[PDB]
Amino acid sequence: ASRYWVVSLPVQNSAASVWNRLQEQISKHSFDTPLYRFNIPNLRVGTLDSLLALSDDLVKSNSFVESVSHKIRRQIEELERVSGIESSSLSVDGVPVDTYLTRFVWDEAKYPTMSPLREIVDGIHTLVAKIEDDLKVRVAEYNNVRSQLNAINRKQSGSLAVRDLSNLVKLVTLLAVVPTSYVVPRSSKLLYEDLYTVTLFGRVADNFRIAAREKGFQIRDFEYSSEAQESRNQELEKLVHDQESLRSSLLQWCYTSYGEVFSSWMHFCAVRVFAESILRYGLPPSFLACVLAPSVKGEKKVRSILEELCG
Amino acid sequence: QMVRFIRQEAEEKANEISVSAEEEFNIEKLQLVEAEKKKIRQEYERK
Repeated sequence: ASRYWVVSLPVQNSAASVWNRLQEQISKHSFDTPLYRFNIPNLRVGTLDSLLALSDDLVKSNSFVESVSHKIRRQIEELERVSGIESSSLSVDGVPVDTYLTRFVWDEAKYPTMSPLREIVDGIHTLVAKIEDDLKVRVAEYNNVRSQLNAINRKQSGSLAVRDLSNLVKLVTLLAVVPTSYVVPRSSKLLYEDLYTVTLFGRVADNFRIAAREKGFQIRDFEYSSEAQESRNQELEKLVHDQESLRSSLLQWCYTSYGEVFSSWMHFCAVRVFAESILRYGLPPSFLACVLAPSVKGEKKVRSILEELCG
Repeated sequence: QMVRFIRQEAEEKANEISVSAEEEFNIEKLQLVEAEKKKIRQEYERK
């Protein structure tokens, strides 16, 4: 998927034409930059030591967000049936990417406490970790289903080395010798063709051994009753269908968890807005930056505008 | 041709089993006909 791409600028360091022009009427419209934002400050902010601790923990928060993003982009997509949750279905904080990135409403009481965010950030991180753990549980279930997939049906289709009971003829044994007269009633022909059958009888072992493995190429043994092979094939088909359903229904829940993780990442970006505001401005949360996924030219223009607060 | 030989084999097995049973039958009969001179020393000699 896409990693974090939010800009860093406090309320006092807006890069637009005006301080309040970051949301709209900025020069970014001329350059077609998709940047958009909306303020959503917390109830209160911590002290300078609390701000430094939050800045230190922001690295761990970003690492957790990256882990959640990698899990969502890998586990769902690899199943080839879980990527059906679009941006609207995976809307962050209930709003699509068009509106989720244009506001910080995820700072409401769902993941944080709408309060001093020094511990609310850690609580939201723990909630996102729980969501990622649920996604990992879904991925493990998908892996176990895939283990149920590629079942006994993966063997040969009968009259061969493996799963040859499905092509059995059901004193005689399953031989299916692929490329005789005696006292025994060797005048017989089994139905062991997926292969060929040969004259054999159990009354005298000479004809049976001659037909089975005595000369030429030795035949391959198989289960006498084809009912067991049919049951195994049916179980394999059922397991494959269950794995496909899990990749389509259980992995649909995984995609829903991925949308929840996107909401958690939106909340993390909302928290990081206040973190940057504290880092490069006063303690109270107030930011005028923007979050989007622009082109190289738009980012360069934004950096040229904001060079007054360059890194 | 060995289909009839299966009947012969079964008859031979049954004959062997019957011969063993008859051979043990004499011993079983003698187990009661004989040694009762000892058991009568407890069943009635006690009286």
